[PDB]
Amino acid sequence: SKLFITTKKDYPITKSFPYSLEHLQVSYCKLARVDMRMLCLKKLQKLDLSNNHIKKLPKTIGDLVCLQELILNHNFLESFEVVLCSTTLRDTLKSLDLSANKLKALPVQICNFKELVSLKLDENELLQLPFPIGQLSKLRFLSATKNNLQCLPNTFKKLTLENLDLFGNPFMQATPLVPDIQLKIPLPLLETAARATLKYRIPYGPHLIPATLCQDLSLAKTCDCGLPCLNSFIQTIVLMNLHQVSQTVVLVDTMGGTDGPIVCYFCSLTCYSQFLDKYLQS
Amino acid sequence: DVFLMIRHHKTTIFTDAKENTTVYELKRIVEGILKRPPEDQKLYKDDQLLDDNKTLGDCGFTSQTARPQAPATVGLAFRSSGDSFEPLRVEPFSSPP
Amino acid sequence: SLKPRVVDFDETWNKLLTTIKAVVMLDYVERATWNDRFSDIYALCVAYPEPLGERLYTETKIFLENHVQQLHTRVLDSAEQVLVMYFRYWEEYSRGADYMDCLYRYLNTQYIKKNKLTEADLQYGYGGVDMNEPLMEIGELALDLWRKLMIEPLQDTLLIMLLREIKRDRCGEDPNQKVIHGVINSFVHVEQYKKKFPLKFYQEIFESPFLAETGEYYKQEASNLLQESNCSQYMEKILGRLKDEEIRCRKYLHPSSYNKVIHECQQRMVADHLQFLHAECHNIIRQERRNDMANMYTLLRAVSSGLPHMIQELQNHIHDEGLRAISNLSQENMPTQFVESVLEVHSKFVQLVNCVLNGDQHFMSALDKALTCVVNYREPKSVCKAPELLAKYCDNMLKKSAKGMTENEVEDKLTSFITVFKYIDDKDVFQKFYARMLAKRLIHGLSMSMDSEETMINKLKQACGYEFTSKLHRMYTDMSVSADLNNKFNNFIKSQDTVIDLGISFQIYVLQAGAWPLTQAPSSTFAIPQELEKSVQMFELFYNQHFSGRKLTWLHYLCTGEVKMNYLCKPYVAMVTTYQMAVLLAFNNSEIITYKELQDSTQMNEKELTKTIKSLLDVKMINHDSDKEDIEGESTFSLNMNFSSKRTKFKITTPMQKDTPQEVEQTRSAVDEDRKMYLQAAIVRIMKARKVLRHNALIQEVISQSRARFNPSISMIKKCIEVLIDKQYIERSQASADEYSYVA
Amino acid sequence: KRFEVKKWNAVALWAWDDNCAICRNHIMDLCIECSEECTVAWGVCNHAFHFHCISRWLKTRQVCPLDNREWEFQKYVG
Amino acid sequence: DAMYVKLISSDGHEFIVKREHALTSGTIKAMLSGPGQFAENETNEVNFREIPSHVLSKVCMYFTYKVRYTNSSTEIPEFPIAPEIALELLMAANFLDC
Ligand SMILES: [Zn+2]
Ligand SMILES: [Zn+2]
Ligand SMILES: [Zn+2]
Ligand SMILES: [Zn+2]
Repeated sequence: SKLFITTKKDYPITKSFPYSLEHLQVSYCKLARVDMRMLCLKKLQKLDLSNNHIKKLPKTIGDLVCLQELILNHNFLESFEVVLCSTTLRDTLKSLDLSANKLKALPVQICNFKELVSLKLDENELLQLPFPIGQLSKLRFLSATKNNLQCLPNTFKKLTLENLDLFGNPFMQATPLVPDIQLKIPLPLLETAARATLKYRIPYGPHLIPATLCQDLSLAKTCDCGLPCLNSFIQTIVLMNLHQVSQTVVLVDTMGGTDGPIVCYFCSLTCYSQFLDKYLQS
Repeated sequence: DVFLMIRHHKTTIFTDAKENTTVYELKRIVEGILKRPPEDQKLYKDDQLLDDNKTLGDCGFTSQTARPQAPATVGLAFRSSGDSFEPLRVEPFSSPP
Repeated sequence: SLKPRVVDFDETWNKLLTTIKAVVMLDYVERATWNDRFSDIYALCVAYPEPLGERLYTETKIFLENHVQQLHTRVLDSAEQVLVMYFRYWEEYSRGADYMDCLYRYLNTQYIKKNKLTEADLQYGYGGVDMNEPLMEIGELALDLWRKLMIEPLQDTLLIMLLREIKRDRCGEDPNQKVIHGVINSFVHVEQYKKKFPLKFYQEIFESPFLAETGEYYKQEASNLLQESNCSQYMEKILGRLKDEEIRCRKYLHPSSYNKVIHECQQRMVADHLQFLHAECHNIIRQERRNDMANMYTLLRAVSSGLPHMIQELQNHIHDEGLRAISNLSQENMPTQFVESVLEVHSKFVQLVNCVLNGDQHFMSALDKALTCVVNYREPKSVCKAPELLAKYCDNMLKKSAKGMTENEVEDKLTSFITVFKYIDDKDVFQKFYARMLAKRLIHGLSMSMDSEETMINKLKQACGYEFTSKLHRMYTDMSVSADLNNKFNNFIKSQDTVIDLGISFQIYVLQAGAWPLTQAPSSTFAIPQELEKSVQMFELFYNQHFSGRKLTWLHYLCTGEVKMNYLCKPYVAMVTTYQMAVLLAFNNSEIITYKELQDSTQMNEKELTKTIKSLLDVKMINHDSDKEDIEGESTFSLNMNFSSKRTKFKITTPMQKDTPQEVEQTRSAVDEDRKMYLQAAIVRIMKARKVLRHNALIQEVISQSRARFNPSISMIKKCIEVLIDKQYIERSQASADEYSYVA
Repeated sequence: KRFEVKKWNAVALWAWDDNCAICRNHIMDLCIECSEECTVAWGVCNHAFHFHCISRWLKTRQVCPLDNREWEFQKYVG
Repeated sequence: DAMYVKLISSDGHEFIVKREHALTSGTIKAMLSGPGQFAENETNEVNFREIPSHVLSKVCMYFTYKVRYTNSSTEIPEFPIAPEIALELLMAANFLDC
């Protein structure tokens, strides 16, 4: 049911693995690329390829049907392939660890991976977490330590977690009183139709809306007042307590301080003054 | 200030007018756009004929009613051969799903 | 209808390619077809499940590559016309590229600008994130493929053509401006989509080779010009060439190179031969060479080292001209001739600088230095005589001898004089000499009007501050109050309880001591004539009652009066001095009076008494009873029985003459003493400022702070140093003999 | 006697009531440091000095250098 | 019509709107600034053959709303979009870039 490969000699160069296995682990091997053969196996639940020389992940999953916990930490991955995100892997994944990897920007399509319950991205070079991380409502374990997370994304407040390891990152100082005015009045229509489409919960899809827009609306921002705004927003890097997001928070050299940056978006300039009044009173 | 959507047959003209604007100004605008003499046509408002002398203020073209974001409909009807004018055959805007 | 729909690539792309070929190679096309192509491009860009954005991009790039290759081959096939044909196809293709950018607006905006996403910019994925052969805008891509496939394969061919025509322009021929300019700015135009260094391609293709070729051509031109002609028309031709070259640079090149070219054009025929020009400008400025001087200035102001040699040469010329002008003055009129010669030199050279050398500040500084050296020109083993000359000039202009001379030209000459006076290094000597001569003018009343001295004091105050002439002004104020006190005295004459008759038309001048340059004769013990003691005593009590804690001294070498002779057959008005008045008062008592009686009566000493007697006998008012040719102690005198004078209303007072030489050395000794005190005070001031300062710093500070009035010799500065040291105000530093410290 | 004088243009010089031993300047003249408040001071030792000079001298030395005797301000003339 | 731009939709409706109102959408700006060398006979017909007329009406009304309520400090109200018409306008806004 279980097997482990820890050296080049123990790794079958030509012959394939048996089928009685349930868990597969490959560690400390000079695998330049993930083999085509290992993608043809039937019942892999947990797949580990720790400490290898893998640069590019396979384009498409060959035949895997469960692939519950895929672990690829301590690897040489640069960026996930876009086509790999769109396969059936989202329907059954449970975990994904990319610790100690040269990954620099998680692709946004990882929002479609709704089935994760534990994510690990430690010791990476992640500029910021994927913006629609709110879509991962089932996620429970998140770790991106030793990264450069200048600002967590807006949807981060949606997730409910148990622990959150994030100490060791450059946290930009909050600037609630200094906005970055990207808003334009009159709201060009596309922000206005767009604000409308989402307001009316008009089911749409790429077969009905031209594809590029179909991307923009999928990840359209949500202002604090409760209405979407595809563009023409006010961005404020505001610190919020992270105990609401996760039950337990771990930080470094800070006792009693758990604040974290969040890029709050604002639909309209008049809507910003309400938040300023709220912050001044609080 | 009010904005007007003149609807003649298969045509629609967007104009700007004030509550004190005279109807002859609208008639001259239509003259310029459609290169036809002004006295031919008569503007309309829901089958209620509108005359030249009186201005739009007494019609009902208030700011709260005819906004730029949703102009009020004003009919139009040109001149046939002689002294006969066509009725208000205003083509409605196609049905959205 | 607007909808994501399946689209066959070939059916739309045939019409799209037809329109694109129509627009890139500008020909007739319908507006409706343009609208339909917008619709077709939108339909291709978005579809389901097969987007055609990538395929459309690749196919339009391939078509652009093929078109640029076809144009390149067509241009290569026709030689000796590469420039004209290249420019024609260039303008056609560039406008076509703009038209594609407009027509592919959706492609550029929502396909290309969404794949070029490098970092985690809120949009990772959703496009061709894996970027090899990076995507570029169609308007940008067309020009990029134009430079890659039409410019570079032709680079070496273009320049050899371009440099052939531009050089042909410089040889007197007239190539067409439009084609050359278009080809040249094509290199800038192509890289117009580059964020960094848009001109880098232009610089590397047609700036550095062009700069080098210009350098070589103008080096050869300068060599030919030097070999064929002399200096003057060499500057003429260089100026003509530089003007024509700026014209050509604006005519052909990019504006950003406008400076660079001329930098390589003047440095090859001016800076490479500034030795030739500098070795000839000396003969230019020292002669009537106006246009040559202007051309020299224009040439040498461009290069770095052109100016200072000309500046120094002009300073030398001005200094020599001033020395030659002020060394040939006639003995009669040293002051006015000196001032007018200095003003003539100054005016001529200021006109030269403002009319030929554009009034450059450096040339003004050179003029000022040269005239400063000329003004303070002192003969060997002699002291500077300029301050004396200026004081004499001012006095003469303020003297009554200038008959029929109004005051407006007085002001004109008097404000011209300030230009010369500003060049005086030793202003203290002039100040003291003018103080003495102005005091003489005021006492003797030989001025135009008092507004003239208004102007003098005001001008000198403007030139050297208020403290420079403050004492003078104080002296001036005495005048302004003296008459008042006189009138005030008259009031007291009408205010005394016991009215008395003075028997004299008493007039006085009340002068403040110290501020006036008048020296009292030590212990003259002159006996006042019996008449004047009343006036003296009432004036003293007047002054004591109106001024408290003040004493008044009566100087008798300037007080004068009048004696009238009526009772004899010869009525004569005689303006007389105090001593002479006392002498005549004595002689009126007895017909024959001996010298011992003069001592008994006048009580004033032998030297001044015999001077008065000599003055009296000079105009022959009294007779000598002794045949001795010398006035001894036994001489006896009598009044003249037979006296006459053509001037009936005459004066026996000695006229005020120039200051005797003895007087000028006492004045200079006083000036030197004042200089020593001023340097002492300045040294004390600086020591208070620092309390620690290097001796050289003391020297620099004192020379800087004292040059406004006089230029002290450094030797006098040393003597001031040990004078202060002996006063126990400062100490010589134990660790450093050249350092001073405060212990006072 | 019968002969008299009809005019007399006198000239007079007025000053205070000669060279300082401190500032080496004329007593009636202005001192080195000075500005119109520089009056003069007469002491018991029959010495007249500038007010500023004697004031700055007495700040450390309380004796008159001329006679090596303590200086006492007899009066001030201003 | 060199000052009044005329837009012909799929149904044949001719919506005549101010040219400065039409230039709000950059696509139309390119549409008019296409081939060039226009005769300037006061005839600007831009056949939007592939968009419905009932949505081109809202597009023109938005053009007027945007040009009128730009550079204004008044309380600008939300442009009304019917639920049955939002998408056609969105895709149309996409094709119009406005
Ligand atoms: Zn809001
Ligand atoms: Zn003082
Ligand atoms: Zn004493
Ligand atoms: Zn003193």
